[PDB]
Amino acid sequence: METITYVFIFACIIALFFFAIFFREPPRIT
Amino acid sequence: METITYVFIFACIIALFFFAIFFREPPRIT
Amino acid sequence: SYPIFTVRWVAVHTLAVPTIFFLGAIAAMQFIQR
Amino acid sequence: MEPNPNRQPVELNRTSLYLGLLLILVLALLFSSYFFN
Amino acid sequence: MEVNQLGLIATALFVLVPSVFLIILYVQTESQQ
Amino acid sequence: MEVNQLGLIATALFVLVPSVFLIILYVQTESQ
Amino acid sequence: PLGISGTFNFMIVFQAEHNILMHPFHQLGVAGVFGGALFCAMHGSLVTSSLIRETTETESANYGYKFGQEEETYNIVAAHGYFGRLIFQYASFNNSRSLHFFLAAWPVVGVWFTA
Amino acid sequence: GTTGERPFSDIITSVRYWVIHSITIPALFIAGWLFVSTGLAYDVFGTPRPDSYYAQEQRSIPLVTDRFEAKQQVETFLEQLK
Amino acid sequence: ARRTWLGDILRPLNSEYGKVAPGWGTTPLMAVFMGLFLVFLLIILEIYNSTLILDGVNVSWKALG
Amino acid sequence: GGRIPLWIVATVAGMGVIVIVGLFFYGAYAGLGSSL
Amino acid sequence: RGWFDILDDWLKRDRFVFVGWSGILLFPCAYLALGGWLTGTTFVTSWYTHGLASSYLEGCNFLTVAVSTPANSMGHSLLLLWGPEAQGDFTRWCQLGGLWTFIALHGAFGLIGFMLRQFEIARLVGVRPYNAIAFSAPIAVFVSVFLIYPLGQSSWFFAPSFGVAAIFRFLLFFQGFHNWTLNPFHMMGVAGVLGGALLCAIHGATVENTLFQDGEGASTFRAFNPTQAEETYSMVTANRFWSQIFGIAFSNKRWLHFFMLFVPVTGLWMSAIGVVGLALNLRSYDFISQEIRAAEDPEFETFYTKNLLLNEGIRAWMAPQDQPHENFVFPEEVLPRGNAL
Amino acid sequence: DWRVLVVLLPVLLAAGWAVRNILPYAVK
Amino acid sequence: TITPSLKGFFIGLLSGAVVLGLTFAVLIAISQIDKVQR
Amino acid sequence: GLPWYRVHTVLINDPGRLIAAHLMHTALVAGWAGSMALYELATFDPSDPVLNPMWRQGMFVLPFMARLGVTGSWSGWSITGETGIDPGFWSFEGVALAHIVLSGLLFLAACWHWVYWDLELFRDPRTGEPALDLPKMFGIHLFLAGLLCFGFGAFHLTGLFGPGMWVSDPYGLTGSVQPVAPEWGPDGFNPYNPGGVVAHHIAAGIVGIIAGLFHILVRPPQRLYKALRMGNIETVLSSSIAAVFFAAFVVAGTMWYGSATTPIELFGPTRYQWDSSYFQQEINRRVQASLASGATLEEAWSAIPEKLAFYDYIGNNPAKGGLFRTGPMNKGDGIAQAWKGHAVFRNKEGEELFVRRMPAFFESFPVILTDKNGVVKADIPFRRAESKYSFEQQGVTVSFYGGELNGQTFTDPPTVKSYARKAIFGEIFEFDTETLNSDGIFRTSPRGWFTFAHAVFALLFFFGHIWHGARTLFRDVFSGIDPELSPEQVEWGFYQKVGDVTTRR
Ligand code: CLA
Ligand code: CLA
Ligand code: CLA
Ligand code: CLA
Ligand code: CLA
Ligand code: CLA
Ligand SMILES: CC1=C(/C=C/C(C)=C/C=C/C(C)=C/C=C/C=C(C)/C=C/C=C(C)/C=C/C2=C(C)CCCC2(C)C)C(C)(C)CCC1
Ligand SMILES: CC1=C(/C=C/C(C)=C/C=C/C(C)=C/C=C/C=C(C)/C=C/C=C(C)/C=C/C2=C(C)CCCC2(C)C)C(C)(C)CCC1
Ligand SMILES: CCCCCCCCCCCCCCCCCC(=O)O
Ligand SMILES: [Fe+2]
Repeated sequence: METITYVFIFACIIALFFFAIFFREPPRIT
Repeated sequence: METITYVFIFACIIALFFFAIFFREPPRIT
Repeated sequence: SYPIFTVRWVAVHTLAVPTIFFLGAIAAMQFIQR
Repeated sequence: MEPNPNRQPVELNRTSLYLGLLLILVLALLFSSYFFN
Repeated sequence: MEVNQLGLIATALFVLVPSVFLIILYVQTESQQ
Repeated sequence: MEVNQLGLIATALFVLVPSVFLIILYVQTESQ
Repeated sequence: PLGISGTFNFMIVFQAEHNILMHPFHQLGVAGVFGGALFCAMHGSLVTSSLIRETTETESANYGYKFGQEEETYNIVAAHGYFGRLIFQYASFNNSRSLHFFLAAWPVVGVWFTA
Repeated sequence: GTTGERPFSDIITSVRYWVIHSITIPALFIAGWLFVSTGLAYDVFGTPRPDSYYAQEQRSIPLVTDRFEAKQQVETFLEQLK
Repeated sequence: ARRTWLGDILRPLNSEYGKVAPGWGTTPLMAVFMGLFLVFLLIILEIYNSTLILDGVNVSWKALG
Repeated sequence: GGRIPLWIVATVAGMGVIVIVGLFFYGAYAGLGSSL
Repeated sequence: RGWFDILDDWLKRDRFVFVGWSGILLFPCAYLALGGWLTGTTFVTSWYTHGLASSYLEGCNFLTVAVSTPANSMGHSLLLLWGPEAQGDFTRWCQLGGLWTFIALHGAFGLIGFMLRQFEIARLVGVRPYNAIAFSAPIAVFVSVFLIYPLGQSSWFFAPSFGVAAIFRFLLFFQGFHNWTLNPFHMMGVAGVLGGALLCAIHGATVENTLFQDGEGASTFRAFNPTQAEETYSMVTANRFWSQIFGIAFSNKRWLHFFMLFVPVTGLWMSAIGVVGLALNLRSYDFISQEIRAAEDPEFETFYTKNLLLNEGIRAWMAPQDQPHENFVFPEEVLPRGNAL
Repeated sequence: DWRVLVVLLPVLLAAGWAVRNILPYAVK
Repeated sequence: TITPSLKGFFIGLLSGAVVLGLTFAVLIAISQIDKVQR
Repeated sequence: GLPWYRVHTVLINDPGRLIAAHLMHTALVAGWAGSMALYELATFDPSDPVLNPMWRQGMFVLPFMARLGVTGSWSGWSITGETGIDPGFWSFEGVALAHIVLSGLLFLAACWHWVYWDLELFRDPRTGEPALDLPKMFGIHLFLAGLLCFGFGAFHLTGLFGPGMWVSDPYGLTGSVQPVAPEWGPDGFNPYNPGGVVAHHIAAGIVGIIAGLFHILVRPPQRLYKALRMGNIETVLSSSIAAVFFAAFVVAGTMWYGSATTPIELFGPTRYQWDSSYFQQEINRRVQASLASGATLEEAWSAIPEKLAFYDYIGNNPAKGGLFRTGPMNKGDGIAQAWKGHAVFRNKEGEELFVRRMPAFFESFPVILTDKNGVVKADIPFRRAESKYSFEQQGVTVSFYGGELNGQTFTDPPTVKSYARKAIFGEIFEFDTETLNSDGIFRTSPRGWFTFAHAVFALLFFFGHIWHGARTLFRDVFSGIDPELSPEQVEWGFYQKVGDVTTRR
């Protein structure tokens, strides 16, 4: 259970990276 | 631990009753 | 005029005919002795 | 490319909130004995 | 008593995950006006 | 490994509760 | 007993000592409760089947009714037109008062008997 | 309000209705009576008569215990009563 | 709408929306095949059920040799 | 067409059911099924 | 006009009993299921399958007659009249339990026919199909109890027999063998059935006691007109009453009547799931924590342990006669019994 | 066997009786 | 190799076909005589 | 706004985002498969396929990989117990990894189809509106299905280009992955004949290719298009759910009754093998054969393989479980270590007595010993005071032949009773209850859990079918009935034909 938990948390972080980069709020000039 | 869980859920239900009665969405005519 | 024989007539008799027959058979059964 | 026209807002009113919470809490109250076993 | 120790996390997620779903939907309904 | 069994629920709640708080705030920000 | 398994204990002992299942007043209770659930679903489904179109596919039909509106929200003649053909005409209510009195009376009287 | 069949209340208060059914109803009743009083019901359905559940010195049930020989078992049991 | 090379190649396969054959078309032939398949499923069911018993068809584990 | 009054049809039919049903309760105490 | 369309015309004529295309499936199957039950309960024994009398001819009354299940030795045979068991002999077919499969299978196709009729009439009249949808619950109960349940077990023998007392025995079997009262899916069924009856009673009473005075008579039924557009009772006063009596009330008539559909239909669906589990003996029979404690601590006693003793009594005392094919012989000394009784 | 006609006779006779009494209107 | 039960299967199959064919023969007949007037 | 139960209806007229959602679902499912397999690999003990096979260990996807030919681990073991195997890439581990990689690739394609939803392919060239030609899509996909079905049968299952499938002898003793030749005769419809599975896939695949070709080229008849609302994708959902619950009932039944595709070394025995004493008869058959060729009792029973004896034990009967008794069978009765031997009971007059076995229905069962003729000769009494048949009074002993206790005899009543309590369960095994802290209460096997899940899902998908079929045929009144529906259409006799306003009188 503890191995699963550590890998789960790590996998969520990688997913977060994906969204943070490709689905960021785009910076707009104005 | 199981006793705590049973009484916790029960207590949440009683609290929900409070909100549902006193903080309901008010029925409004026509 | 009114028709005599209808789908309704059939549905009614499909049930009524055997009902009376069964009722007679079950009446006779009350006199069976062992 | 135009934005997607099929997007719709979703709603849950307060009464539905109360009904859904009650359902979940009562379900939990019912099944928890069986989960602990 | 010798209960299944996983019954606690099972119960906690069974309550938490659906409840949070409904709260999320309710609060974003209110802030629409 | 003989770990603490309450470790699992502590970790799960540690992640879930704060994360849900933020998600609730973000979603209702988007819908106004 | 004031408890879930205590209730079942009471039911089982009652059956051993009184053969409640073979007692007509309990059989009437079952008819009151099974029939009550039946007619609950029937009435809910017939009114639901005949709601008048007041909304779009993207919103709950419940928003077609507004609390305290004067007009009925379903078409009882259409409900009767469906239910009378499902069985036959005279087995279906067209009088909403008689209908709702029947809904009240069937389970109440069945539960009186089982009590 | 009506689909064109004749009203029931009109039919069952009619003279002709009861001319026919004062015959047909008792006739059907008597037919069903005789179906039983003659013993025919027993033979058609295979239902034991009060003297035919057990053999005289027998308190064993003639229970069918094979699927494909079941027909023959029943027949074997019946011959144990002749 | 966005055109793509793969889309241009697949295009004809999604070009006849709503096109029908007139009247009943092949409906009578479909009915035949449906009926055959019903009998065939009946057979298969009744073999499994041991209501249909066929020579050399031992409906048992003991058919694994 | 409407010759026989329906209240008479109902009384005679009604009595006819009381008879058959009565016979069936009688038979609970006589013969097969009576425990005797 | 093609022949198919002319048959459609005829099937869909407005008559005293609507027929429809669904009628071709419904009417023969329903009448055969019903006729099989009346035939069997009047004339047919259960001697060779069960060691029981079960017909009026044999001396049974309305409470004890049944069409009983086939013998356990038939397994799950379709028991067709022309099949290998009865071999076309009607008499033996009756004695082997064929009327049971006959009723169950015709009954199943009759239930399909009836739900198709609900669809068909709803489409012709122009209403929504919610009465058909609601009827899915009775269907789920029928198939799960009369078909799926015996199919997971050894044979049709253990399905319910079609009779009043025979069903009573089925209830008691489920208590003693499956501890069915402890099953959360049955519990949800109980709540939906008892909840439905409550909704039925409380809604009818509410309407009848919030009526508008729409006529001068002391009999208030006369002051309703099926074509009036006005509501015949006051939702507003009803809502106030219940809000002040109970704390909450309905305010939306549509939700109210959908809820009335929802509660009993859902409850029945839930009970069906539990019975699917019992097909496999996948019971909610025990609580492991309770058993571990009770085995170790002879002073520990709960209503749960008390009820298992009762189940144990049920099983040992009813099994030899209820399962005659097993040839159970329990000498007096092995029967569980409390003191004196 | 003989019991089958004993049973079936009131049926056929009742059927015949209704045939006679109704034939004129069935024609229409 | 045409066993008793295969023979019974065919008996059941023909019986059913007779029942459905007879039923539909009769419904077609009635529908053709007693049409709706439009 | 949309109620919560309708949020996914925004895809109904959006083929690209529908594809994206379907891709995401496919990614999730493939991801589960890889995840489940890795968890099972991390927990599976491969060291004893005799008394600790996969189905005792709560393995669920392991048997499906083994069924189609995946039998070894990169770690060097195989499920048949052979060691030193080299499976190549298609080990359990490689299958799991492939599914995880597949999941990741599907996830990326889901993102692309979600963003680039407005593809011209999805637009009707006449009208400019999103449109899917469902009749032709069906022919395309059916043709593909037929091709894959055929290839699976013709290459994988035959071993022409593939591994074959799991086959065994009738007593589940010697299973292995073997190529299987098609059975084209009537025994191919026998659920227990593996060659029928091969012929099915070849023949049905050809039929699917042909039907597919038909459905690509021939348009639906007008009458059927309109009747089934073939312009409405929800009619496909309705019929597809119907096909799926049909399929789910079939696999539930064949899992429960057994067939060539649900072999007992991968899923455990069936309950019917206990009901019919299937394994006991074969055991007795072999012992009688050893004896009539001059073997000792000890020799005849010692020749019984432990794997066969373990099947003849009610703890492996899948109908002995409970809904909330979780985990592997090992958690209940323990990890089987050894057959103790065949117990033979005799009374003080040397007569052999037989323990009456527990039927699956009974959570508890009394201990009754009979003679060869079914006559009760000993029991464990409940009330002692009028006891006639006690082990103490009848002088019951127990002797063991074969197994760990071979040639031992026990005579002290408490010990003899203790083995008779265990003999109601069939053959007697030594269990390790400490390793898993086993609680002593029977659990069901993967055969039971699979059947339960699939029978329940099938029943629920029947409601889905009714719901979406209703929605398809009554689309026009989903939101309510016509406000201008007049009493003439629903009152009786106005129209000769119900709902047809052209048949007014
Ligand atoms: C809607 C009508 C309906 C339906 C659905 C059923 C359904 C059923 N009945 Mg019931 N039945 C009905 C009407 C119906 N019945 C009527 C009206 C009667 C009174 C006669 C009965 C009397 C009856 C009995 C007495 C029994 C059943 C039984 C059964 C079951 C098996 C049926 C079977 O195997 O069919 C098989 C047949 C078909 C499926 C027909 C398919 C048609 C084929 C494809 C066409 C054949 C082509 C032809 C032969 C070629 C012609 C060539 C020529 C030149 C030679 C099933 C539950 C049995 C039962 O309940 O078991 C317990 C049973 O014993 N039925
Ligand atoms: C508070 C007491 C209570 C309540 C309210 C219930 C309620 C219920 N029980 Mg439980 N039960 C209880 C106590 C109770 N039970 C106890 C103490 C026990 C002992 C353990 C049981 C044992 C028990 C068993 C063994 C079963 C239930 C079942 C059910 C469900 C029945 C659903 C239904 O209507 O079936 C009625 C049947 C149908 C709806 C089927 C279709 C019927 C068709 C439409 C009939 C058409 C008839 C025809 C047209 C006319 C016939 C005419 C003829 C009569 C003359 C329901 C959830 C059943 C269940 O869970 O099923 C899933 C079940 O099998 N109960
Ligand atoms: C030489 C040619 C050949 C051969 C040898 C086979 C061999 C086989 N076929 Mg294939 N088949 C072929 C050609 C062939 N097929 C062709 C050309 C087609 C047309 C594309 C098919 C279509 C086909 C189908 C559709 C099925 C088979 C199945 C089978 C297997 C039958 C044994 C079994 O387990 O049945 C078990 C299955 C049944 C007995 C059918 C059960 C029918 C149920 C009872 C219908 C009612 C369900 C209902 C919704 C239940 C709800 C209520 C319930 C709870 C009571 C066997 C592998 C069956 C299978 O895959 O089994 C796993 C199956 O379902 N075949
Ligand atoms: C790309 C190829 C591919 C391959 C070679 C495999 C191979 C495997 N998978 Mg993976 N899988 C894949 C893609 C693949 N998968 C994808 C895309 C997904 C996401 C959906 C998954 C999800 C998945 C799961 C969830 C699981 C597997 C499992 C497995 C194993 C068992 C397969 C099995 O029993 O299938 C059985 C397949 C069937 C019984 C399919 C029946 C199809 C029906 C009958 C068709 C309906 C009829 C048709 C439409 C029309 C018929 C017309 C006819 C006339 C021809 C095997 C190692 C299992 C495993 O062990 O995981 C570790 C498992 O549990 N896979
Ligand atoms: C088809 C589905 C399927 C099947 C048959 C199995 C089968 C199995 N699994 Mg697997 N598993 C699956 C899916 C499945 N799994 C999935 C999706 C996951 C990811 C979560 C897992 C994860 C998993 C793990 C991690 C483990 C297993 C294990 C096992 C074994 C023990 C199962 C057990 O104790 O169940 C217990 C089942 C229950 C207690 C029933 C649950 C009943 C639900 C909660 C009822 C809910 C009702 C609902 C709330 C009512 C509301 C309705 C209405 C009012 C609105 C068994 C062989 C175990 C094992 O032995 O592995 C080696 C193990 O440790 N499984
Ligand atoms: C391939 C299967 C399939 C597909 C593609 C759909 C698709 C759809 N359904 Mg149907 N449905 C299905 C099966 C399917 N359904 C089955 C089996 C049932 C019976 C249970 C239903 C019953 C049903 C109803 C009653 C309704 C729909 C509706 C809808 C639409 C809206 C769904 C939505 O937004 O849900 C949103 C759902 C959620 C946000 C949360 C659902 C949470 C559930 C309760 C528990 C979670 C399950 C969990 C993830 C595990 C799932 C895996 C499981 C398969 C093992 C959509 C077109 C709705 C509709 O018609 O709108 C017009 C509607 O009212 N469906
Ligand atoms: C099975 C079978 C079949 C069929 C059959 C049939 C179809 C039958 C029917 C039958 C029927 C159809 C019957 C009927 C009966 C009836 C009855 C028997 C009734 C009774 C009643 C009563 C007793 C009542 C009473 C009362 C009361 C109690 C109260 C109120 C009033 C009154 C009067 C109502 C066939 C041939 C195909 C073949 C196979 C088998
Ligand atoms: C991105 C990418 C990648 C990766 C990927 C990954 C990493 C994946 C993963 C995935 C996974 C890892 C997934 C999984 C999934 C899972 C799931 C999907 C689950 C489900 C579950 C469920 C649904 C459950 C349910 C239930 C419960 C809970 C209770 C009991 C009952 C039931 C069973 C119902 C790669 C590298 C390839 C490449 C590139 C890209
Ligand atoms: C779908 C509609 C099905 C209709 C079924 C009607 C069935 C009537 C059949 C009665 C015939 C029984 C003949 C028995 C002869 C059996 C001979 C044999 O088993 O080899
Ligand atoms: Fe109402």
